[PDB]
Amino acid sequence: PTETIMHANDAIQKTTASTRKPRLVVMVVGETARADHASFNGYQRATFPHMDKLIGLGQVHNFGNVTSCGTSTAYSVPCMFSYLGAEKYDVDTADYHENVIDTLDRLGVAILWRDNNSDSKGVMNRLPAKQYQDYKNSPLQGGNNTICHTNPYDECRDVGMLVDLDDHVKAHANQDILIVLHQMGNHGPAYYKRYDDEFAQFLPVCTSSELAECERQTVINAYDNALLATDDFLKQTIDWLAAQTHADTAMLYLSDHGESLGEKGVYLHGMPKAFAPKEQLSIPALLWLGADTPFAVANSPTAGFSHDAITPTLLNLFDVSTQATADKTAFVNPLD
Ligand SMILES: [Zn+2]
Repeated sequence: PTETIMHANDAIQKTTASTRKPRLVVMVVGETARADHASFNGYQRATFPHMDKLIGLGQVHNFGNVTSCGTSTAYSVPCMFSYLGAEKYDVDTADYHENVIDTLDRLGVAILWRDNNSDSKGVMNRLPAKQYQDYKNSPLQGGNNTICHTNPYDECRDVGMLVDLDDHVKAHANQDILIVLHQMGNHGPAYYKRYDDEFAQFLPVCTSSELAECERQTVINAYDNALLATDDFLKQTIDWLAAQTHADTAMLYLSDHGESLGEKGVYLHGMPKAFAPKEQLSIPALLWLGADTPFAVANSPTAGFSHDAITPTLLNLFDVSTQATADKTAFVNPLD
């Protein structure tokens, strides 16, 4: 209790940014997006038009139906960055452990967490305050997001987290960089507020929080429109990374959990993972790698990928060697 449980005391970077090309990784933490409403997973609608074309051109890898560790934000987000797998993870004691962010920051990787969701759910607690930035509010309301007044709800948009991101990179031009963007995404129940008018293409839309009152299709339409906005956001995120040429880049996207959309009377999420509908545990996962990338996409295990692959992935992306993630399954193979 009075001091933290360590996992990566043996963590060593095999190569550092002073002996090789620096690495710049953006980790997008999604929200409520589920795998089967992704067009690149066989969904009848084109919910991810930009990603669909990048996948069909071989720019982005799709990891299929990935399993989340849990069915809520408060549960999953700490576990996504944990050294403990979903089966040994305890949400009530997550703060007692060092996480992969702690490790990376300790080894000298420049961490920046921008949040248009809620907060980092404890993950960022040991790091200096300035490394966590609130993007849920405009500055007047004490935030940092300059893209809020684009809609009648004055809700801050995810694309606002991409503004002035160059300044952080220029500040740490000599070292490895990890930027976590915590997305508002498909947060319900008011899906119709999650996207600007630009993406209101699936009509008509349920413009109410009473999801069980609306006809199911109108709720789905809103949900799918919010996916469109996320797809666009990921596209602009990839475009930004592609503009960074003096570094090896990577964009990793995973939703924190899926969503029930009226299946057998179940709405929203948060159902206990033991008997939760599989929709709440089914999430999309995408990887984008920059030009002349040193990294390789890992083979898919027969059981499929899960949230447990994130921490070994982030470590492999920064050449970190530790017995906390020796033989574990990652999205990206470990480099020599
Ligand atoms: Zn969530």
